[PDB]
Amino acid sequence: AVSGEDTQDRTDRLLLTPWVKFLWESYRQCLDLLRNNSRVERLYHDIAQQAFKFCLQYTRKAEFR
Amino acid sequence: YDLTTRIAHFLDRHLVFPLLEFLSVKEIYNEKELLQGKLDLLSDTNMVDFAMDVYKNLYSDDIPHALREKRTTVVAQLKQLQAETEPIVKMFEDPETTRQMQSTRDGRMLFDYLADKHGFRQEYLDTLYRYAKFQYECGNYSGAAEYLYFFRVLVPATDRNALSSLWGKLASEILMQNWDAAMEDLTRLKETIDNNSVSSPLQSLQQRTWLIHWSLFVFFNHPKGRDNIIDLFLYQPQYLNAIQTMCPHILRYLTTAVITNKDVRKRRQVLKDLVKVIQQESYTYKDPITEFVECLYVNFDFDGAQKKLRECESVLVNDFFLVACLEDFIENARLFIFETFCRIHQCISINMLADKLNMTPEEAERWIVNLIRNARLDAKIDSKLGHVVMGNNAVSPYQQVIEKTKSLSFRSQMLAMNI
Amino acid sequence: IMQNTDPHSQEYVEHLKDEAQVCAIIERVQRYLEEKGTTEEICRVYLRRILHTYYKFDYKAHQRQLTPPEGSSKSEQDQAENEGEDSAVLMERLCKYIYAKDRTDRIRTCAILCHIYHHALHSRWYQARDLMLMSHLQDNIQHADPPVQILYNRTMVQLGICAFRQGLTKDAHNALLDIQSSGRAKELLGQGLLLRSLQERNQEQEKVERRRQVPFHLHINLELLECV
Repeated sequence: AVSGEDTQDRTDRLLLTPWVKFLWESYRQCLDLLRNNSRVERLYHDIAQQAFKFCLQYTRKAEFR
Repeated sequence: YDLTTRIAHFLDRHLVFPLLEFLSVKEIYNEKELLQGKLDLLSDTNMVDFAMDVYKNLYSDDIPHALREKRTTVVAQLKQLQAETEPIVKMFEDPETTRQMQSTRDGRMLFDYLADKHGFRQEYLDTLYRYAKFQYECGNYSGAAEYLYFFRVLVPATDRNALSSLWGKLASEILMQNWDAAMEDLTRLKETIDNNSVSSPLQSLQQRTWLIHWSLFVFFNHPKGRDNIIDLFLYQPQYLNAIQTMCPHILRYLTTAVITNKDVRKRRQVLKDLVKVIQQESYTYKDPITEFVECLYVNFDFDGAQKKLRECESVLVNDFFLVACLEDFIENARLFIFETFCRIHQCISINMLADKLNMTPEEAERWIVNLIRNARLDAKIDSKLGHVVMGNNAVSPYQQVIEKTKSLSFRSQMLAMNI
Repeated sequence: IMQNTDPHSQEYVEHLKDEAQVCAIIERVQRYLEEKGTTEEICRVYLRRILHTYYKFDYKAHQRQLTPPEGSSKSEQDQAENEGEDSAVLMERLCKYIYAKDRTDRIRTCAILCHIYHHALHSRWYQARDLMLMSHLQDNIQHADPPVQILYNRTMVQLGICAFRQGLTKDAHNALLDIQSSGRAKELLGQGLLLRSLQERNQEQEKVERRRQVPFHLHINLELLECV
């Protein structure tokens, strides 16, 4: 009880957190190497707005990066 | 302390003679009596403090301790039991032994004269061996024990015997009320414990408790020895780093010896190093009087302070422990707080003061006028009210630096100006 | 076992269910014992006994003292357990004479720095500073190795936290300022980063210390420490 957290995070780290890291890594891989206007065509802006919505829906820690 | 890493293995196993039993199941106020639960143990037998007790509240529990002593005089013990109307039929062994001591004595007493007569060392040292053997058997030959340790204290095993003998002498000669002979051991035991034989924690602590008792009976104004016990070893509330030791009076009588004989400028060194340290933290949980005397004082309470200070002085006058200075504490316990309360004050009533300490306002007035005569406060009486007024705001501290900060530089530039 | 599962997960709590069972084994080494009596060198099993009670926290230490003291059963079958923290002073004192058999300073000095942590939580704050400032061990544990130094730094922070819990802000500041003189608290827990400045250049020694550090549930909280 000096250092133990309440049980909600304890079940969601068992079953959910690998998937929120997979969504972060999935948005982070394509909007760097490929999708942005470092070239000249396929507009990224439909996707670029969604990562901030994801920080509010799931976990705020991704916004700083 | 650095010795206390050693004391922490032994865990209070001191070499007491009486084995923890005392005048048990007591009626009246306990922090007074609890000292005969540390003395009457580390200090061996302490029988004048049995005889003291009955005069305030009757006991028959002094009697079991009063069976068990011989070096005061064997037969004084043999009467106090008979006086309590006790059959003790088989007292046939002290008449056997203490008689046959007279038969043994007629040898040593003869050898003793003839040796100090000749001035011949060998006949005196074989006597000293025969006689330092003997003078632990009975102390009623008090002049013989006094003559024995007069010429030579260096016996065939020196410091080992000398310590238990000068201690047995410092103990017995206080019980004889031979205060001059105890004042001889005041000189000799304090050196013998400093020039220590082994420094074992079981005895090093007990030897520092034995430093109390030559100051304690106050026949010839001995409390000046406060100045000795602060110099002979480093400052401690109890001179034993084992916190299972507790004397209340060592600090009360130190507080008496500081204030009643020396200037109050000398008392806040004690308020730090003797009224706050690790032994004294345990002490502050326990003793009512000596707590009120300083904790209320240093907090600069005045209301609860000078009331509960005045309440201590009811428990002081109940003291039948022998001291000369019990009343100069009662005096100074009112003086010392008053100076400090009035130190930063605006306006105190002589009438409020006189209601508290239960004096008339005239007495309180001449008392205050004498506190101002002594120049322990700069104050002035509003005579119309009977209120007394301190009022230094002392503004403009600027000028204090200004003379010297140039008078330094003007005479110190002369240095570099020379050559 | 307990160092090698993620503490932020269900499996850690499922593995704490053995921490009573190790005590149920070593507590049995008392009623059934033949070695030479209890006092030759078997007394190791009741240093191993206190190594599962020395840390146990303020709430748990008062389960027989403020949580109803009179309500529980009182037979000799129960009183062996109801001795509780009195066993933690019985096992401070009785066998110091037998532990004085060992010349190894790096074993001899360690016990007192676990023992103070008993008094600090199970009794008054003074009784912790007592057994500390009797003992003067800092220069000795600077000659001793890091797994003994863990107990010195761990106990000294409690002498400051208990000072704040009594309200004496000066002696709280005096004790806590030593540990708070540098950002070292994560490396004093044994869990530092291989890089966090331009300094860090060791690698041979790091895997020795990752094998030599304290388990998760015995960590005192760092946000609490910094707030205190």
